Amino acid sequence: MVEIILSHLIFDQAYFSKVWPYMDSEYFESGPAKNTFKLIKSHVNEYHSVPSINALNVALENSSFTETEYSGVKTLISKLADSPEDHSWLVKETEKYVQQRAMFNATSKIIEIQTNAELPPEKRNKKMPDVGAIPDIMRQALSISFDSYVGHDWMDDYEARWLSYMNKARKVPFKLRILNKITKGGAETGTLNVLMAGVNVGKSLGLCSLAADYLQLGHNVLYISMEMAEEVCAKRIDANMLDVSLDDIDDGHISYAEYKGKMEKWREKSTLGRLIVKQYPTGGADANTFRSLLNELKLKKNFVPTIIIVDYLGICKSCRIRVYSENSYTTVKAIAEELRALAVETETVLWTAAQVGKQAWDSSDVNMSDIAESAGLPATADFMLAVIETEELAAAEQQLIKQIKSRYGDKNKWNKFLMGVQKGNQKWVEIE
Amino acid sequence: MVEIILSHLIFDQAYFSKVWPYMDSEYFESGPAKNTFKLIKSHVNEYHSVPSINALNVALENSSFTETEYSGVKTLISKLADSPEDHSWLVKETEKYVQQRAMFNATSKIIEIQTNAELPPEKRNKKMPDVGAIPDIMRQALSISFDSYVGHDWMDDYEARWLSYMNKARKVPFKLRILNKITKGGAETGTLNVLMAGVNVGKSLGLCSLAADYLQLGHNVLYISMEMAEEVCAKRIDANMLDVSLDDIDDGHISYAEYKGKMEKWREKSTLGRLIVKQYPTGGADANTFRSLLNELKLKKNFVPTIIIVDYLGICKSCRIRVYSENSYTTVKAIAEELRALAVETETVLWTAAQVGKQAWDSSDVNMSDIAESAGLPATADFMLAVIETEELAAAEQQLIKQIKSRYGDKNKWNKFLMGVQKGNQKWVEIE
Amino acid sequence: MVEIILSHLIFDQAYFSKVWPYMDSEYFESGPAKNTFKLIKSHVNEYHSVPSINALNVALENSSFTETEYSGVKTLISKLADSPEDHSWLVKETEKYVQQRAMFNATSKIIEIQTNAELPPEKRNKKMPDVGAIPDIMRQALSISFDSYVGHDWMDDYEARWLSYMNKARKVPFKLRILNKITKGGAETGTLNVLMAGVNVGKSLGLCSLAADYLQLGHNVLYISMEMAEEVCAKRIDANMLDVSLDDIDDGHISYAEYKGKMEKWREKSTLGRLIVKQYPTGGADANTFRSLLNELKLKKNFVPTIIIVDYLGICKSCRIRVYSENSYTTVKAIAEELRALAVETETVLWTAAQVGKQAWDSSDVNMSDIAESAGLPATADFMLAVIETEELAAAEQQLIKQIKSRYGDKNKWNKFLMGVQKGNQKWVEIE
Amino acid sequence: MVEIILSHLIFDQAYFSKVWPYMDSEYFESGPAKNTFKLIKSHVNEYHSVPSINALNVALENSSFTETEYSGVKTLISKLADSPEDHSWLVKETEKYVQQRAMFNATSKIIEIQTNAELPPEKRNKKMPDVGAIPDIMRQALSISFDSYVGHDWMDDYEARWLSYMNKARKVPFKLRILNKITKGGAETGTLNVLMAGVNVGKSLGLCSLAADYLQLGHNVLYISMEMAEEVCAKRIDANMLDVSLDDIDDGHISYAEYKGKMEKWREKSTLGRLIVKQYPTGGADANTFRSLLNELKLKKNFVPTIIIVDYLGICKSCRIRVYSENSYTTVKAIAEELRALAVETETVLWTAAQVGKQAWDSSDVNMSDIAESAGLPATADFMLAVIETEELAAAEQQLIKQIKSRYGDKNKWNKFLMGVQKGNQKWVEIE
Amino acid sequence: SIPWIDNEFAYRALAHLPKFTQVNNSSTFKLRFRCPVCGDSKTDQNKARGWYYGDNNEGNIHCYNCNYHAPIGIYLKEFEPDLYREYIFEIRKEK
DNA sequence: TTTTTTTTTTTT
DNA sequence: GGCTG
Ligand SMILES: Nc1ncnc2c1ncn2[C@@H]1O[C@H](COP(=O)(O)OP(=O)(O)OP(O)(O)=S)[C@@H](O)[C@H]1O
Ligand SMILES: Nc1ncnc2c1ncn2[C@@H]1O[C@H](COP(=O)(O)OP(=O)(O)OP(O)(O)=S)[C@@H](O)[C@H]1O
Ligand SMILES: Nc1ncnc2c1ncn2[C@@H]1O[C@H](COP(=O)(O)OP(=O)(O)OP(O)(O)=S)[C@@H](O)[C@H]1O
Ligand SMILES: [Mg+2]
Ligand SMILES: [Mg+2]
Ligand SMILES: [Mg+2]
Repeated sequence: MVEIILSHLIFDQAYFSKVWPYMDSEYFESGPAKNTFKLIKSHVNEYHSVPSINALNVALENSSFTETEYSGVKTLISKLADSPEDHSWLVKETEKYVQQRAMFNATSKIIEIQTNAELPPEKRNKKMPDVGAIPDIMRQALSISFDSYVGHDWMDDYEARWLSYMNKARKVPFKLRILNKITKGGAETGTLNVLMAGVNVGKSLGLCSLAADYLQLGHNVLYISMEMAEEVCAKRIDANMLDVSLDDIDDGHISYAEYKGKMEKWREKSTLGRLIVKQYPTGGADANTFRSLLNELKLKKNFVPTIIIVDYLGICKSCRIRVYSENSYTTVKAIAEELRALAVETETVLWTAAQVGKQAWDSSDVNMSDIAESAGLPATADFMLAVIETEELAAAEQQLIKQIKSRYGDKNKWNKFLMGVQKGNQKWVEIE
Repeated sequence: MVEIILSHLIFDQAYFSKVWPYMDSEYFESGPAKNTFKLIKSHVNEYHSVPSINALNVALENSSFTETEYSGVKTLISKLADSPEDHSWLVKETEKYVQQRAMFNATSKIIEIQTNAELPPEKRNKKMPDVGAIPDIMRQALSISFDSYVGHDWMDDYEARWLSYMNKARKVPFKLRILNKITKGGAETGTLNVLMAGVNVGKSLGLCSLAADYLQLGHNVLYISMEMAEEVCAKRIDANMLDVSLDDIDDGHISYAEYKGKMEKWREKSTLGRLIVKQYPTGGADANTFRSLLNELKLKKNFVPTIIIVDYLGICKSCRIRVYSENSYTTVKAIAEELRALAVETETVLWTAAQVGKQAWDSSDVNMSDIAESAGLPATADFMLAVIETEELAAAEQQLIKQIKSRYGDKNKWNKFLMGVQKGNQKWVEIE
Repeated sequence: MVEIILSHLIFDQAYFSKVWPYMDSEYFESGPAKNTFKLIKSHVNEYHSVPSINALNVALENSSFTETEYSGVKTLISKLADSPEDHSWLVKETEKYVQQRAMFNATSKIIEIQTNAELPPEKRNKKMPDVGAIPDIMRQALSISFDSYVGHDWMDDYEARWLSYMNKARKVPFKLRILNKITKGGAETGTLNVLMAGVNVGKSLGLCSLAADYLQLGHNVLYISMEMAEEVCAKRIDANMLDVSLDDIDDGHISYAEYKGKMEKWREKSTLGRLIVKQYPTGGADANTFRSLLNELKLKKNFVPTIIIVDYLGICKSCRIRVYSENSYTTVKAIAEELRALAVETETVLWTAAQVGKQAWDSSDVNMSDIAESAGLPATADFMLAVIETEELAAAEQQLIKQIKSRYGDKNKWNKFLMGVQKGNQKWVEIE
Repeated sequence: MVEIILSHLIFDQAYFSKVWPYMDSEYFESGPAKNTFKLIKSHVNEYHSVPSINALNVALENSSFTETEYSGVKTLISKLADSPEDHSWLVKETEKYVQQRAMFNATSKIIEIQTNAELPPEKRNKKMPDVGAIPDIMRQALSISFDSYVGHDWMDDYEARWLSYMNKARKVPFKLRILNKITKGGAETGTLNVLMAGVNVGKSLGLCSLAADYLQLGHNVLYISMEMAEEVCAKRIDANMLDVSLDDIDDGHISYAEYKGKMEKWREKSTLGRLIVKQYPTGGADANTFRSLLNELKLKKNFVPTIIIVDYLGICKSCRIRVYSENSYTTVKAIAEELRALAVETETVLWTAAQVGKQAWDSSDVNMSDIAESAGLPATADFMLAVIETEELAAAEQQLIKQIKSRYGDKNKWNKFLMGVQKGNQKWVEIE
Repeated sequence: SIPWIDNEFAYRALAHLPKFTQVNNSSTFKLRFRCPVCGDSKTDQNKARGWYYGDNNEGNIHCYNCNYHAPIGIYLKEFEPDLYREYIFEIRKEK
């Protein structure tokens, strides 16, 4: 792709500003390509700017080449157009081309070194290095990546870092004062947050409560159900928002008039957002399905979700690993990594649930080691809270939430706090 | 019209947004078209953008297929050119083409399955699906219409949601009052309910009692026994319905006149469904087997069940995992998930039994952690009830049913109640 | 000179005793030479003696060779003769020939590796080392010599032992006196130091504390963070050095004036180094990328580090194994070897932080049978510490270090000591 | 091979006396070889001595052979040389040749028997054995071995066994009178011997003392260390051999002159062995790595040890266990079995040490029941010496040696004895 | 393996097969024959896609029509048992 | 070579 | 008119 590289060197300043630092005559060819690049390099050295086609042709006329090389250079120069290709693909492809040409040159160099070594000392050339220089030669040709950014400096960039301290746009408040207190301003965008507990303890209850709280704050919430139906989860959201009950909905205690009135009153609010509930069969979805779902949602409706709730990571299906290719520690961690990558790509707060092994299903406390699936999930996670319910707690309708992995704030400042879980309304209530 | 599809995938952003989510590699050809689409798909997966002609040529040069394939792809790429078109004709024509190709691939796979199953065993080229899933594949060939359902909106779609609360066609009431009270109207269609008792405590007596109670309430019941004969289960049902002890049948204390009179008296009652008992060898039936049984029941016997009962899920075979490949956890979780998928597919109340661990036997209390073969079964089950029998309870002709996983209501309320199991009549009676 | 080598292996004894343990079948061409050497090696393995001409002609007849191979071997055996020469030119000539053959084999292997790498996925060979493994192979071939050291020979290697007694390696001192006590003056230059710990217990806290301590001693520190943003690591460093809590920075308790004043006060001190934080995506950086970063730091910023710090070993790329090719143990061991090679090449103290297994989490004591990803890390590492802040050390604002593998001194002298971890300032204080 | 066999029958004595009883005419051929062997056998029968070439030619001249037979025998006789092959290879190869020929003859005979069996009963040979004799005939073909040594035959090897009891062929002395007294002449080859150290006793002091004592007696000692480097172990060896205190070397009191003088004084003595110290990482050396180390030492260093001393049994890793627990019973039992198997298969005295039980630590008396390794070490250990160091013994520079398991002799003969431990020179001296 | 006895035995076994041709150059031994397993091409009666290659370590038969590929010993064991008996016996005769 | 479920067993 | 692994 030498023609593309030369064309975007001449006709693109952004490409020239990221590739010219790392470019040599040895990288291109031994024929017209090398001569064209040599003309470009000579012109940029004599005059610190990217040459044009007319200037390049004038320089070619000034420079001296044999007939074949002159014809080759003229033909190659004739073949240059703007062709506005993508910048990311262009830089990746030119990095690959540079790496492969450098590897080829290094292999030829070490082969020449080996051939010269076998020659008698009188015949051998003293310019070529000894065989002991073979490894590092092959190593400097493996460190030619395109990266001009060196990183922070802590003394030359403290002003920029202080300005970054004032960028709180990543934070998303919780609508619960205790959660904001323990997260130092709520959850952050592009993070994998997990709410783990035992079986039939209220994981989906907590997920729906978070969805309702984010909906009442004006966010766009995408609830992805993996076990329940769309109407069942929407019933829990209705119980949270309208605040009547779960049984009263199914027992007819709510007259249509009241339901319509409450729904229209919530519609009148300008602080309300949008909630979309999507159901998938067990073991049939991941970020690859989630990305297509995101694109379809954005196309069909003006819906770009700020919060993405996954009913359970375990029920989800990994992208690369098959359904039962490897064990739990791998594919579960792979799904966790894929979900975190999706969240950081979409810049959205990702919430999911996790199961706890049978050892802590009836215990007053649960630790991080009590994760039913892979322990890599409490490595990709950022705010892994835990829900613990006992008989005394269920008597007071107060689930205990223990801070298990706290990346935002101090995990041990408020380690265990009581919530006011109302199971009929599918709502978490703060305790004061 | 593969050339047009590829050209408008390249030179049309609007076309790519709708058709891409659905385009697949098996819809074009076995030659240049498939290779070009694979190049485009790889570029999209690597850069999340539509490749240009230059990018396609670069990827073509960095490809390993032979000279014929290279020439075909080069010609096809050179022939790609944008044309003045209209979004509608292209989307409809692409939908027609994709549907036709899906049907063609489906019928080719159907022919392959038929010609593979008609081969001597141990030479049938395993990993090929059996004839049983011949129609289902065709059902997948018809569910491709460029109309993916984005999901359910909480505020936009709430009239349809409200027209699902007083419908109540999802719930199937029990006959015992306590079970209706704890489940708030009975079990729901498309669910998986489980009984955990142990060994020789109940757990098939309870299933037979449920089958009899549903049969009395005008229901079509399909009992599936993986560990007992069709006549033993029918004998249990006879003892339940006719109020004659199993000992009386064994000892011949009931005459043919009384048996005939009771059977005819039950037959003449309008409030009575049809119960059908089917027996499979242990480990020789799966979800696909049950679907085949459902189809042959609908056709041959015009029998459409709603209360499908499986004696033990642990005794069934997974329809996806090879036997004895994965451990008990994964296999049992997969079996339970497949059974729940079958239940939601045919919209029936699915009832099953599950063993407890050896440590729970002869214990006054059984916890959810005492589940025998998998911890995933409680996670993938709508309702579970634990049957506990001690010496004192046995002497009182009673059993303690504990609500272990209650997805239809709050399990803390009415967690433990005493049923009046009568083991002679294979019947559950209340104490209220 | 294969014929001479075989002739003097058969007909000479001192030559056989000197050169046999280093000869290999790969050093001979695939013609008669390799087959003859195979016969000789099989005879030596079966009878522990040098075969004669009759023995080999018997072995040739009792062999599964084609007509061409049989004729070639017979001709080569016939051509063998005992040419009288000197047993000082033969040994050196054989060593030269073996070195040349090893270099030739390494060159062919790296050419095959480069050819394999350029192949597209799903067609390329697996278990074949990637491009980044090329220099290491070339380092092995140059190490071939007829001199081998297997173990330390008393009374034969005692000058070197006396040198080891009298001489001590240079040490880069810590700022914590306890680490100097347990390391006899600090850590050496070409070392790989690991600080294992559980999830969310202070892996990055300890590494940032070490980075701050080294920065206050005038070292150039490079912090390669594979999980956290550059601003986050630099904020940890600021909290360590400016004596301001992370809560104060996030809440805005400190003003820009105080921050600037403290930064300038630190700048005016002559005993300060340069700390540069570089962030890479998870799995996106390897040893070669680190070498490229070092090259650009030296060229564009005049920066040569000494205390290179990698946030997490388990996230970095293998650089020797293709992604998702081998198991976790092999990949992590390869990463450790690559990082130690980089540290030796750059003469930089390299510090990292691996993750312990789920068992070691919340465990009051840990050992070498607790490393999650790979148990081969201690073998590759030069100093390994642990963090045991499980249940009550957090309440007391303390920690614990196990000293799992200490090559600088003796691990069973100060094996367990208490560290005063302060999480607000992200530092370690001593209990003394 | 027949030419070699005949040549070394004519021109050798040990080969003749070894292979003549197992030599038959039917083993050679039906042509020149058979005739030559018949001549040899006739000459040896008429004159009980090996014939010479001239005598063989005279016998051939005075023999009844045709022209072709005469030519073949003459050529074969002229083709026999007195070349010197090694005896072991010659015997093994002629045994293989004889076995192959016997098997071929037996197979041909049974085929001929079967062919004769399928013939008219009136028409068959009477001399041919019946079909029922086929299994016996093949047995006579399989019962052909130049030398029969399957195990130890009582009443058939009593003279060789007595030479073992008088020559003490298995015992290896200790250089300590008390240890020789309780072992009836020292430890035995192919044995595993362990030392049990109570609280306050080092495990490597006793092992280094034993290694030094064996070194002074002329034995090749291989010391494999786990928790220590080669230099440290060799420094302990130097302390014991050169009489220099261990701390004096580190302080620098002993100069290079005295060190070199003592080392050369030891080297002058011809009663000194070789000590090879090899270091392995903790848990990175199973008893299969030791086999590779022995193979490398034999091939490269020509060092075949008679004593192998492993620094610590617990630090080692069990083979075929795939696990390395810090202190687990199953691993210790497997490690002991593997090390004893290595000792048996290498005919070497193997030494190791373990820690006694905590109760054994507190109690001066140590019971086999009071051992950290219970039923695992006092089951695979030929000798288990127990070392007790109390306050009173330490004040007197002594350690109480107790005999906990003695396969060699009676355990209760001399169970308790006081040993003069010097912790500075790492030495054991006797007590009068 | 023993190549020349495989060439000798294979020839007789493939001699019965029609369209039998001895493709023997100066350094190779090959036998062309109609495949007995599938009858070779049904449309073309004159095609001989069955081949025997005896120049390797083991003389192997390969069919280019029905993709049959086997050693000469398995071919003799499955199709010519009377020839298979002497074939495995003559091995001991020369070895 | 690790990882995770379940079971069964045994040792301390 | 040949071609395999
Ligand atoms: N024929 C019978 N007559 C009287 N009582 C019976 C009879 N069969 C079973 N029972 C009683 O019913 C109880 C439970 O029976 P089941 O339902 O078969 O138990 P089970 O749990 O299904 O057995 P498994 O181990 O799950 S196959 C037994 O403990 C007996 O007391
Ligand atoms: N229809 C209902 N009416 C009242 N309470 C209910 C109802 N359904 C569930 N609950 C309560 O909700 C609690 C836990 O709710 P769930 O969301 O089912 O917990 P979860 O099982 O972790 O979430 P899942 O498995 O993803 S549905 C149960 O213990 C019940 O007390
Ligand atoms: N913003 C913060 N303010 C106060 N304490 C914090 C803050 N962030 C983290 N911590 C504490 O720092 C501890 C150690 O965190 P880390 O340095 O990230 O350890 P870690 O091993 O790197 O965690 P990983 O990388 O997710 S396994 C946590 O357990 C918290 O208690
Ligand atoms: Mg649940
Ligand atoms: Mg049953
Ligand atoms: Mg970290």
